[PDB]
Amino acid sequence: TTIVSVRRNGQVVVGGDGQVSLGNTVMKGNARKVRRLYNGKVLAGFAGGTADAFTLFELFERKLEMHQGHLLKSAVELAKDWRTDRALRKLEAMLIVADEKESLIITGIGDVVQPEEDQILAIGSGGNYALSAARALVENTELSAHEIVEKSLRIAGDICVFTNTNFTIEELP
Amino acid sequence: TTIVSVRRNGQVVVGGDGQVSLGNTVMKGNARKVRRLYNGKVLAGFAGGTADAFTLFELFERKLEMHQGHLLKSAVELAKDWRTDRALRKLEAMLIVADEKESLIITGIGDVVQPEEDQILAIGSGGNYALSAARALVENTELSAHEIVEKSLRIAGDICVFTNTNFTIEELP
Amino acid sequence: TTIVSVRRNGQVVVGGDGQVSLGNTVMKGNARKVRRLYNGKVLAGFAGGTADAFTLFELFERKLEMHQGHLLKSAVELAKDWRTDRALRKLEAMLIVADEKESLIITGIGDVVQPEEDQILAIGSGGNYALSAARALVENTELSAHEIVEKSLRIAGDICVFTNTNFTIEELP
Amino acid sequence: TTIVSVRRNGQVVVGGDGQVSLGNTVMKGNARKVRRLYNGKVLAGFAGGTADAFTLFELFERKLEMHQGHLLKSAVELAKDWRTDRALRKLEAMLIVADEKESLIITGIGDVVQPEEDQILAIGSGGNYALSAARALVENTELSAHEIVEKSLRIAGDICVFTNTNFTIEELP
Amino acid sequence: TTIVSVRRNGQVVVGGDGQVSLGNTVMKGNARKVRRLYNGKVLAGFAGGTADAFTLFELFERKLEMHQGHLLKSAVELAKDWRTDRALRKLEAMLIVADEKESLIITGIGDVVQPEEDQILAIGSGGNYALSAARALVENTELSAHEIVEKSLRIAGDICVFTNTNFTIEELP
Amino acid sequence: TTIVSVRRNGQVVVGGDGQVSLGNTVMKGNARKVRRLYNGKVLAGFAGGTADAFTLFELFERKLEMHQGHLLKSAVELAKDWRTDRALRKLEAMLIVADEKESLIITGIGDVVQPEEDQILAIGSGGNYALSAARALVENTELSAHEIVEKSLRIAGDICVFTNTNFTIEELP
Amino acid sequence: TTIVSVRRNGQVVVGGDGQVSLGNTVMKGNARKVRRLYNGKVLAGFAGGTADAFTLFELFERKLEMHQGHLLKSAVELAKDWRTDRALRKLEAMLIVADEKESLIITGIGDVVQPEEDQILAIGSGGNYALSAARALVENTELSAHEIVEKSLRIAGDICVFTNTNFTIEELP
Amino acid sequence: TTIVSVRRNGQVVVGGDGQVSLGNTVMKGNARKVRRLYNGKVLAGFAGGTADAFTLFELFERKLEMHQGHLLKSAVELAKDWRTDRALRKLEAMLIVADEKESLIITGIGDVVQPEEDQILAIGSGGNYALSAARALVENTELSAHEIVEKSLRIAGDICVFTNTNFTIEELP
Amino acid sequence: TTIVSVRRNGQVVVGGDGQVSLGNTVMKGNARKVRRLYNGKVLAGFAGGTADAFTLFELFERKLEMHQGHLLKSAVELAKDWRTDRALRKLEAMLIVADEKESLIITGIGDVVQPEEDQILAIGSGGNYALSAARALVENTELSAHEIVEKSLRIAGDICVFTNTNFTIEELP
Amino acid sequence: TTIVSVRRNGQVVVGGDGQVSLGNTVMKGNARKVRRLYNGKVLAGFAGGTADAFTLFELFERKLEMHQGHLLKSAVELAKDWRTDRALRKLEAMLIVADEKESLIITGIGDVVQPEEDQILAIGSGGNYALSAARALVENTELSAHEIVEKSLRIAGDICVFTNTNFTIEELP
Amino acid sequence: TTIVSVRRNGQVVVGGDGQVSLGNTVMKGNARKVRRLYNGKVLAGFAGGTADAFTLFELFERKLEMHQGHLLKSAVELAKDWRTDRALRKLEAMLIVADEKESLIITGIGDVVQPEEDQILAIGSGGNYALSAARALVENTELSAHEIVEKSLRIAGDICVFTNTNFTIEELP
Ligand code: NA
Ligand code: NA
Ligand code: NA
Ligand code: NA
Ligand code: NA
Ligand code: NA
Ligand code: NA
Ligand code: NA
Ligand code: NA
Ligand code: NA
Ligand code: NA
Repeated sequence: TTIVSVRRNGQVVVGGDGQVSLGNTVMKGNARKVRRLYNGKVLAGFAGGTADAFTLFELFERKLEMHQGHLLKSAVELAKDWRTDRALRKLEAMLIVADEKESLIITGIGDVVQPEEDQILAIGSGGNYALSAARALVENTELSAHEIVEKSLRIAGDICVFTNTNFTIEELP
Repeated sequence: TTIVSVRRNGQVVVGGDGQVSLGNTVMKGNARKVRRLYNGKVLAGFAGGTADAFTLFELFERKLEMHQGHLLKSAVELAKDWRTDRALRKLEAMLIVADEKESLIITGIGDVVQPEEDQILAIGSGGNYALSAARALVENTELSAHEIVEKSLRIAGDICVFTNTNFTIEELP
Repeated sequence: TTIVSVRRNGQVVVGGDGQVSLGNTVMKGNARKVRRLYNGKVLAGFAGGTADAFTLFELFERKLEMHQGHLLKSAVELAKDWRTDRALRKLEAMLIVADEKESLIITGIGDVVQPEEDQILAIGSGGNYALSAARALVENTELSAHEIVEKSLRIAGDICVFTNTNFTIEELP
Repeated sequence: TTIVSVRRNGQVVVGGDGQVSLGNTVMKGNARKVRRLYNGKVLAGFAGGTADAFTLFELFERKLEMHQGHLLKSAVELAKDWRTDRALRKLEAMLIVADEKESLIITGIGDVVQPEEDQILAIGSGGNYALSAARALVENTELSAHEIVEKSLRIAGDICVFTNTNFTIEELP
Repeated sequence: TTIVSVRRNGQVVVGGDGQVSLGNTVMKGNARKVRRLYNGKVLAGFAGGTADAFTLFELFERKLEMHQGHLLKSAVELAKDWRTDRALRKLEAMLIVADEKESLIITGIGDVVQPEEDQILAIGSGGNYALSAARALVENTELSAHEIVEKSLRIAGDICVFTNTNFTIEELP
Repeated sequence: TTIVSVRRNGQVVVGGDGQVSLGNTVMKGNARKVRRLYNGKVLAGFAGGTADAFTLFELFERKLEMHQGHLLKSAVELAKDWRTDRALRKLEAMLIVADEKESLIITGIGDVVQPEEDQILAIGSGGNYALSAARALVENTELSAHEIVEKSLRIAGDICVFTNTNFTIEELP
Repeated sequence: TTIVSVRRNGQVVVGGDGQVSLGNTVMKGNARKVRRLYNGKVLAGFAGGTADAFTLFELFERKLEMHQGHLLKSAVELAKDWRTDRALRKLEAMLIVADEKESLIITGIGDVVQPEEDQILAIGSGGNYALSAARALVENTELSAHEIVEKSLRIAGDICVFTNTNFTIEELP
Repeated sequence: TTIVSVRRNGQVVVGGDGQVSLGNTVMKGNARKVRRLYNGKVLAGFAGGTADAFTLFELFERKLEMHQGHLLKSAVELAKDWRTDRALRKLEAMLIVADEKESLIITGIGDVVQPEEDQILAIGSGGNYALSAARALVENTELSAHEIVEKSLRIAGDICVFTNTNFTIEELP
Repeated sequence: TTIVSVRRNGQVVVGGDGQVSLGNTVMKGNARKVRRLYNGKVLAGFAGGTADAFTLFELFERKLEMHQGHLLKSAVELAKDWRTDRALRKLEAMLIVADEKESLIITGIGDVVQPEEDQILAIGSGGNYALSAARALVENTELSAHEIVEKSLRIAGDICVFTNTNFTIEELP
Repeated sequence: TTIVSVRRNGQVVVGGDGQVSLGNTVMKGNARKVRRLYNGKVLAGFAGGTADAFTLFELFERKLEMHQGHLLKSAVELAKDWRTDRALRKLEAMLIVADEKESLIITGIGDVVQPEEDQILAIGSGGNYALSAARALVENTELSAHEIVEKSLRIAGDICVFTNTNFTIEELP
Repeated sequence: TTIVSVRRNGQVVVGGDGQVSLGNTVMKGNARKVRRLYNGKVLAGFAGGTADAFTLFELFERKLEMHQGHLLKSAVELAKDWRTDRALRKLEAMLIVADEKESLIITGIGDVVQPEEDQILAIGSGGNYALSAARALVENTELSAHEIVEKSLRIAGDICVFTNTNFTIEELP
């Protein structure tokens, strides 16, 4: 799987591939791994099971609601529940969330993580390939966030055997 | 084991082989791996032990009962429990469930998988062989869902040493 | 890797994908895994390294040359050498060879395998997926050997993470 | 694989299944693993590659020729060459040979082996299942050697996942 | 280690980082992993032991001398010896070689890999990060082969813990 | 990771690098591995998973609250729970804690370690490089605890591939 | 670690080294591994973690308190608990306890070991080296228990890489 | 083992510990691992067997003689022989050599290695501990090369269980 | 350890060696592994820890008391408690008990076991060596039970490295 | 397998059972594991593969022919070749040889073992049971070498699951 | 095995036990592991197989013969051959050699080890136990080299389960 997010010129984009694998074979090629949350104001991508994601996103939504849409505070609270609840600790998904203010990665083992000056984030087995391509593109071209995410996902999909080239890409605003 | 499901022209079929193996030998060759649940309105196939299957199908029916028969919602709820409950986590299996509206694969690893547009799902050691055959038949013939399931199970049985050719096939309506 | 061969109505076809993988990443996606040998009269496909393939195909041509172009005899002779020569024993690969008379799988483990009556052979990690599809197509359609090979390779490519969809297909005559 | 031989009432029979496996999948279901050698006077079954068998049987034929058809002496000489020649030691096949006088098993690691009062011999992963059935049949029924071999192969094929039910059976005289 | 090679508009460049690690520690940071061979007409880089690579570089030159300096033929011949020689099989490394005509990866597992149409090759633990960045830059900028190699090496170095940012870059002509 | 603590002339400092690695790649470079606990009266640093460490930091505060803020007693109590609790035994980490009176390493293997007379403690993959540099500086210079921690962390970072040079340094008072 | 005890002419001594190791490096070189318990009337040495030791010695004192200071009875009772309690079973250590009447080794594997007639006991990775030296000294010199313990610990320290030469030695009376 | 070399203010020093270990025990504590070669003009330290060292040093001496005392050229030739001769490849020692001009590390697998601006080199299991201490000392004190080597060896000996504190130190001039 | 029991001519004897081992070394050479229970009327030998034995024998005594000295009934009840109590299941000792009526082996995993016509029983790593010698002696000599046990223990001690020749032998009456 | 040899009062006997097992099943029960070599002047028995043993028996005869029939010298020479030859090192077996003068065990691990004063040797999985019984009988009865071998083999057969009770016993003269 | 050598007041002694073990059982208890070489002027003890010992001692004598009886030179020469010769590299053993001038340990890993100033050397599984005892006796008694060797071997034999108490001791002059 490869999920990558790029923020450039007032726009933030989260995009992911569509491959669901079991061992060395493909169970599904058109999975949608990026969704819109909080009435469309938050983009969320996930590497992991759909049931794990449903659980984590519903919980994140509850947090956003109680924290007046504050992404970082909601994310910190989510990570706290994630590592403290015995049921939630069983969830191994990895998440990327982004709103008009900031982008973050959240995982059960690593808590919350913010980007570097780059404003590029990536997760999944193919994450570092998309990251390498995105950094090259951000630093050497004037491409929009959307173009960079699409191009980076393609490059990662052509290298990682667990990432395909059927993408779901969401952009804000 | 091979369980395969195809939905075509208003009919959905779930079929499976009958081989139960211990190591490299056959303990039983006429196991029934597909059953009808929820007053006969839901087809369910499983790759795993019979006692494990009983536990999981009983719980799935309880979900169906409390979630107004909605398959996807019940499947996700079952997956969350399976993924997090200490007892259920010990159950190693894969399930395929289908009703008049849709078909799903339920796993114990936090995933619920929907089919590609061809509406074909398969699980078990020989699942990908039946899947390959079913996709070829759906995309290149006008055979019925039932006929495709029967032919795909046979092709899988002749290839996978853990799948035999004694089938149990259920159809809805 | 996936190599598949089908013989139908006087035509024999051998086709393969183009993916070369190292671990879980792609080193090359346009490898040509099928070549014509013996003055264009023999089709050969291989699952293994390119240098290994060169050595084995060169030896197979020498066998063809000294055994009056008889495919089965040359194949058995190649297999005996491959099975017993210290240098050749180090070569890990599977080969499919076909001429106007017959098709064979040659292995380095002392076996030469002839097809079932459907005249279909397949090797490689995704071989059984193409085999399943090819058998379904041969037994249920009137598609040409070429069309079956193309469709089977595609089905295998969409399932096996080590097989892609960039094909090389050779036909005889 | 299962090869079994039974001698009863002046008749000797050698029969084998037809499954060729690679890992947990079937490469071929109609292999003929029993052949007639020495102008029909010797029945020979083998568990192993066809190239290994071709090699071993050609060598055995040469021995029979020089030993005036004496099975035991030819077998002893074959086993000697088998464990002394570095090329032959690479051959892992297992053989059963029978003529009108005696039946024998020959392997590269175990040399020559003669039956017990039973006059039943079996080799292959399913060998002991056929042996168990054959002993039960010889000791408790008046069935002919041919009937016992056919029935025993079936019983072994239904238990061993590497043995199928497509048999080749040869009888003397 | 990260070695990356790019060929663009008549210029062929091979670059590598300079980190040598023992276990999870840095032993040296200024290693020269790219060398000029064959009277300065060939560029070669390596991932793996220095002694091992030097041994292979010498043998490759001998192959070039033997085969009229033809890169592909010499690479296949080196790959064959590497695959079978008792001592060379003990050598752990991957190589990239390039001349004015072509570029290749040589492995010790029977493979000689040509690049895709982008004409880029990369090897080493950080190889795929440099590969991702290089493909992004070749496909979306007009940067020179040299610039792309330096930028891709830097991107790989900021991701792979075994790749640093002290490069040796060689070009032809 | 490298965490090092030095106590010299009334000043107690705990510093750590900021690299978080996934496999052999850098996931983040600005992690905060040293935190102020117990109303800012305790400094704590960790080597291992972030979620794991956060869970242990919370439990340590509860021990401090329970045992009147006595560091050693609270550390021994945390070590005992860590050693026996089903869930805590799954937590992989090593901790350094320090207050105005003493400094300690807490492990999950039943050990609470006090420093030697030099009053230095270090943990993490690069811990012993920082320990070596710190002892050299404490024994041969008049540098402050803060300066020694920064210099030792830098020396560790230039040697350990999992330790970078972006530090978080905390001091008491 | 090396702990050794010798009883001679009305004196019993327990001594140990000070090395605490993690893998192949030293975390602490001045650990005190021998303490006085039960109002100073019992000597106790341990090979294991300090927190584990605290738990076990605290329990041993409770046993002493309820069993009228009888060492053997208290030791057996401690061993039964250590062997069967879920929490205690997680504690990996070896203990030596001695009073004015006798000396014992207590283990977590259901054993309490009394010394041979020479009244010498030793535990730890270097225990058998101190044991060898102590037996030689007791059987061939008139040295005091204290002198023998000191010399034996030194001999063990010079041989075992996990035992150092910084001793803690306690004597009774 | 720990061998470290420091060059400062016109002086070069090579020093080593004296521990020879077999598994986790010490076979010898006073080994001399630093010798003077080339009539005293070259200092040479080694981590490895004495017979390996005798072999390598005699060969190095021959080289120095033929190269008019040129250290780098002699070292390069030594490394070439080392990786090309089947007998020499069996030698696993690691060497450090230093004369009035330069210092170098030489190993059978890494060929020749020159220092960084530091002019500090170290080898052996304890090498990086001495290196860390030496770098701290060179950068923050005015200590002579001899004092730094003595102090660094001590620090490494107190951390590494395979390095002791019985040193042999040689200085030029 | 070796414990053996022989009953002959109205006498029953239980004898054991005295070696207590930890890994490949001896912790004690004069252990008494055979005791008299039930006021001398029952002989009991044990292979295992002394604390485990103390526990099991005290429990057995309680049983004998309530079952009016009936050995088999007491043994059956002991084995029942042993496999049903979570604390007792942790005890891995093996026992042999004998009174004037019968001899039995009792273990936590095998419950109760009675001898064959032999009236010889043995347990411990050296058990089968003593058993082999005892059977030879019972069947071919007129030696008393005591002589046979002494001789058999010696033979086992000379073969098994975990059994020594310092025996404790008890006889009834 | 169990092979045992006894020399008593001028008679030298070597006996063995006849079971050949494949995995945990009996393949044959009448194997001949003791043979007469060197013009019937030497008795030899083997534990291990039949082909392997036959190869070693032939080579041993060649050593006898080379060294004037001296058993010890020939055994040491066979042991040396067995220990170093590429092909012989692959042979898994243990041998017992005996002539009118002496008896020896030959291994492939550089050992040639002479018996103790009882003049008994035994090898194979059941070797030590036969050894125990044989020593008991030699030391406590006046039975002949032949009788002791038969009785010891039977005792071993009733204990070792890989040893049966169909013996081949050879004697000299 | 335990071999120990002590040199005191003009006498040098080498002594060893007699146990030869296979796994956890004794194959022989009276092996002679110490022999006199070079016209009785050299004492040699070995831990390893008897055939391996013969090969190595024969070669050592050839070295002695061509190097004018110089022990150290001959030992180093033997070690170089042992370390590099394909045949000798297969010999797993440790040797102790001693003459009227000095004592040495020779290994197959390129090392020749001289004793500490106490002139004591020991090899074998129980070597460090005899070493500990010998050092205690040499430093604290006036016992002769012979007496120390005898007492140290006994102490080692009572501790190491692979060393027995049947000694062979040789003295020079
Ligand atoms: Na992909
Ligand atoms: Na099947
Ligand atoms: Na694919
Ligand atoms: Na079957
Ligand atoms: Na890096
Ligand atoms: Na670093
Ligand atoms: Na030590
Ligand atoms: Na040390
Ligand atoms: Na013993
Ligand atoms: Na048996
Ligand atoms: Na012993």
